[PDB]
Amino acid sequence: SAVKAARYGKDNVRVYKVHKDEKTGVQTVYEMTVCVLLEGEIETSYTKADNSVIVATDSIKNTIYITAKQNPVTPPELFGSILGTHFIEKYNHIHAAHVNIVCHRWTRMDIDGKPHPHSFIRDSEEKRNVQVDVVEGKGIDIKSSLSGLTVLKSTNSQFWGFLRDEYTTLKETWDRILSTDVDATWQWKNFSGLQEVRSHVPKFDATWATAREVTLKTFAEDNSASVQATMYKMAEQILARQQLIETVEYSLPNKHYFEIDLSWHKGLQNTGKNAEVFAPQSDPNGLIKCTVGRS
Amino acid sequence: SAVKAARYGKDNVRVYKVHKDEKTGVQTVYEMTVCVLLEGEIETSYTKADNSVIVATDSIKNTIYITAKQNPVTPPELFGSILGTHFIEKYNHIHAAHVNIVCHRWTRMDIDGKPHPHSFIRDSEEKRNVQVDVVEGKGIDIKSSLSGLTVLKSTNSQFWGFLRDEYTTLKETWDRILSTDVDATWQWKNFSGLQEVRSHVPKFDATWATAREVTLKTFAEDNSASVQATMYKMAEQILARQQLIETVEYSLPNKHYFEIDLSWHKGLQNTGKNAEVFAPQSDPNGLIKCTVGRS
Amino acid sequence: SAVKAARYGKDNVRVYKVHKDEKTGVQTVYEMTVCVLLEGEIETSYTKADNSVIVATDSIKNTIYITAKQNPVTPPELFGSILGTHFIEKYNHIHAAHVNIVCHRWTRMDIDGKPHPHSFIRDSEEKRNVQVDVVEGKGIDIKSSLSGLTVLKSTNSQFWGFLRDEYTTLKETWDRILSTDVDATWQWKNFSGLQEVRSHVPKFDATWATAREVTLKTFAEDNSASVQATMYKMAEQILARQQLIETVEYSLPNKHYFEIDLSWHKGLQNTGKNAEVFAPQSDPNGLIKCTVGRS
Amino acid sequence: SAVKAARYGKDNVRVYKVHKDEKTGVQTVYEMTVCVLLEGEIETSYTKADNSVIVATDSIKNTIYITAKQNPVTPPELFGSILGTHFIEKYNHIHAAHVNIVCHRWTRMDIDGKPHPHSFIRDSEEKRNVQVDVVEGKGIDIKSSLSGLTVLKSTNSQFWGFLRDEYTTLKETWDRILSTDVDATWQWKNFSGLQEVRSHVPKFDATWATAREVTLKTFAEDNSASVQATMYKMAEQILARQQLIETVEYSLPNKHYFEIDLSWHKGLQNTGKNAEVFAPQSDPNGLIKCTVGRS
Ligand SMILES: O=C1NC(=O)NC(C(=O)O)N1
Ligand SMILES: O=C1NC(=O)NC(C(=O)O)N1
Ligand SMILES: O=C1NC(=O)NC(C(=O)O)N1
Ligand SMILES: O=C1NC(=O)NC(C(=O)O)N1
Repeated sequence: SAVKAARYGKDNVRVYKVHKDEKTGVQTVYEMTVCVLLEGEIETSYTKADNSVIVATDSIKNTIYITAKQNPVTPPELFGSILGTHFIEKYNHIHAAHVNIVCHRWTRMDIDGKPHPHSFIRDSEEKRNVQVDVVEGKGIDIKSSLSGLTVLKSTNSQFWGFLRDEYTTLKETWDRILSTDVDATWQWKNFSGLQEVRSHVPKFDATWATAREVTLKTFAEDNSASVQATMYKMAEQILARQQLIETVEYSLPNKHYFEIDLSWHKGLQNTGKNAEVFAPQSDPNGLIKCTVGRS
Repeated sequence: SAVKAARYGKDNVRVYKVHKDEKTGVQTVYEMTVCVLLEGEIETSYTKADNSVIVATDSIKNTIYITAKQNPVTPPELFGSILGTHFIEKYNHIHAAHVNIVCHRWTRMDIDGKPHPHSFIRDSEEKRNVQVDVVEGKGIDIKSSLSGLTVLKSTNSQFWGFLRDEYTTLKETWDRILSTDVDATWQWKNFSGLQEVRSHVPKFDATWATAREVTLKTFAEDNSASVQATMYKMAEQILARQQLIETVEYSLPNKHYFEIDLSWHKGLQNTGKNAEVFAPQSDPNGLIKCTVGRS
Repeated sequence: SAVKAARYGKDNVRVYKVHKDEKTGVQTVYEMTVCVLLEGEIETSYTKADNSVIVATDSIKNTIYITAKQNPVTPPELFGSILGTHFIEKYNHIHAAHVNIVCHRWTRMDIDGKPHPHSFIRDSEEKRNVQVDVVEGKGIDIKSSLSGLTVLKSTNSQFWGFLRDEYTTLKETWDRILSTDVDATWQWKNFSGLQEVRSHVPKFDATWATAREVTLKTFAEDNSASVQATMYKMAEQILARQQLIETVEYSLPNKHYFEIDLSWHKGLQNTGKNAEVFAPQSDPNGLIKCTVGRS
Repeated sequence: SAVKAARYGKDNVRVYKVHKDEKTGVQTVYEMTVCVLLEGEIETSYTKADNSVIVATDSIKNTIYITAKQNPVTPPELFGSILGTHFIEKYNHIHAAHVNIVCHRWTRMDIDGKPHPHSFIRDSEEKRNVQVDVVEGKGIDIKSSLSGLTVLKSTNSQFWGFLRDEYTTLKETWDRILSTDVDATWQWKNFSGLQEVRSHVPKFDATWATAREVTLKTFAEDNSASVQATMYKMAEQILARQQLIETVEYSLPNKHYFEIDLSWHKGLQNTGKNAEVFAPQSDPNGLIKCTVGRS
């Protein structure tokens, strides 16, 4: 037997950083959860009990805090690239670092119509994430994403004209509720190294904002023919707006809300045009994915 | 042996209702999770296998959907009072109904700076709840609450002057991070029945809004001496603003964010006035409660 | 406004303790999650910012670890009584301590048909809990429980003869699946103090074992007429077997498994006597409770 | 823009099946959660709103129940292969089916030392899973796994001799607690089709049992030099025992239990050889992976 692949590191490292503007007294907080996994010439730690090649996972944890102390933690694409580059430069035998960062929302509170200098609210569980793979001699590959964005539209979703055979009971519809949790990922062109990532810093937050805006507007305005059709429209637009993105991937559940026939009770009408009360279904759910790239 | 107490019913009943304004085309959605438990002359179902006295839990589920079809579901205090009153009036042997409702946020989306007519976003996991106990001959007792409101302030929290003895290691501080998930409950004066609850309908949403506003403003502006002191200030204010509330209860965790001493590494300064990077602690957490009433 | 009630302390304190038999080399581990909340003459910490009366929650955390180091942590009823008594004896102004302990399973592994001396497995998420309220001048009240015991029987559950009216659609049945998560609590006679709790030490583990055994056997062997009827039989038996218990409370969900009519597809028969494939329902669920005491 | 990849289907489909032996009266239950995603010539559903090529996700849900009614659901490797093969044979334009099955434990109860004919207990949250990819013209690739197996050993784990540099604070140790949740996956040789999968049916349950047994025994008996070294020993053994497995992958967290220095309190000794009480850490955690194949 032989080691075909191996990676190891520290997961679930929670990190908070505050920035204090001495001029204005305004404070800004950042909170993330980080995972770093390393690869390299470490097979002997598995096969021969040779710990000499192992940077202890505790040390990886320390390195993340030290790196956050000495560098900006935003945009996360930059922080992740700095953190991953550190390992491959510092340790001769480590050849790849895989950094995953989940950014948690701490949105400044507005009190009396004015932004508060040091108070924040967690407005939803939506995350902004990055995955950064730093591989010696192969540059830096960054996948940015938003996830946990839960939306619902109560009309302007249709689903008819699908294949009907002996396994089909679903009735065609011209008006249904559509609700989903959006997971959208945009993969950047490969970067040659940290200098190149730094040169594009401003594009990261701007592209995240565009991705979010396009997702929301398209969902709200599309008279959806299917989840498939609506998600493709979102992906098309993001690619058109940022040339440095190579592909856009969406993964969307179709969280069903079923009509409830109440006609058995005093002829109450609650279906079709008269539907008012519905039963949200926790499971099962449709799951629709697609990856869109350039012609 | 004897039955000392018994209640039974249906939990986790998810309900969605849409309201469609034919004039404007604007749609508004409501989504809740409801639990109804009944009490009454039902002991024989437990002791003698006498199902004749049991309204099946499946029937309770049906009743919730039928009630939501025929009545307004907002404010939840009213819907809960209607639903609980139904059981005690309909069934001679049922003498109390306990209704708990959790309201989920579906906030209208703004697209291009304008409110969309039928698209919504789940902005955070904060809930608005009610507990309504309808007891034959004893009126309607309603406890309203908000929960899952997660906030953080990065300065203007202190904690010094506490008791120090041989179990104490905590250092006094004049500047710490304070973060908590707010659970606040306001208990209304007992109502004589549905007519009285209807007469106060407008106060329910208004009191929820006030409770939320006071909580946020007080948290943001108080130079907190302890969690105890800050929560009492919130409760005082809510009682002063709504005479029909008898008591206000707060339950607040103190979610710790620890300094990280990095001085072992090249003398890096990250404590006290130089603290920038902190380690959020998932557990343990302080838990502070209080119930405030009128003198 | 005035403080009507107040309690505060530390929650989610995870504690592990190992016992090492030097003779045999056998090691035994215990892992729990503890919460301690105190009450007493502490109102001024809320109303006047007087921290002098506050034992910091950090100190409560320290006390739990110190107490576990100096005393046995099993049975949890004893540990909880020792921990709660400590606070009311140590601090003159603290008059009640409320201790909740959740015990996690670490079951010794059997390797090659022999018990291993120091290796353990978490066999299910079932917990053994205690709630201990130590109140100055009023002794020690202990509620012991098991929770998270999930079972299913595939036949020998019936439900017919219930009330039928215009809200009823449920068909009577003489053969259904019954599945539930058992939460069972037995409340002990009030104890005068620690000496009395110590005198009954052996009864705690034995009563937990009996409660579990009776629950499982009754569930398995009863040709259930309803969840109500089956749970009463369990409670009756536990009360008959331990005179020092005053009441037994059960809270049971009825987790539904629905038949699936497949007759639309090539006349497939999957209902009634031919039912083989069912759809487990995540929600809603029945919730049935009862508290049984002595005549 | 173009569609680079696309797959869609139904997730979280809960399925229960009971087998009733008419001879013995013994009943056996199976409960799983299934996900099926399809790929094929479906791009136009995304790009042109052409639903004619879409088998609705609701129909996929129906197909799973119909398939479970007509075929054995165990071993899951067989059921998954049958289910995936159905889609590629039935629909000319569907060229790959991806089936993921999570099997939930329902272990027969022993009542009075005898196995009960129709009562079951969920003994832990450990799962047995399969991932089956059926691709037209490329056979059937099956990855089998166990996950959620949580274990702890209180001694006989060491960690010393690792790399020490300016980022290192971890002290070397010759005696620490090791606790992890085991995720182990064995990938079978590619099968040419359903006939070949059927020919190896008996090997599936046997290989799962061996994988579990080897994992537990190795964890219990290895005087572990690191998580890396111990996991490699497990993987080596599984490969040696089943020739039809090509690779074995393990992913193990290192869930830390920290010593608590109590010497500040009356010189209490709770570290090193005197450590009895430890603080389990919820996060961060080490995460160690490896994939082992044949020389
Ligand atoms: O493939 C599908 N796409 C959708 O938008 N809806 C469904 C459905 O099953 O309802 N299925
Ligand atoms: O009782 C307490 N109140 C607080 O506000 N903080 C603490 C603490 O332990 O930090 N304890
Ligand atoms: O009260 C009830 N008891 C039961 O055992 N079953 C039901 C039911 O609704 O199925 N309801
Ligand atoms: O790589 C590592 N392997 C281990 O077994 N332990 C550690 C550790 O950080 O404790 N790190």
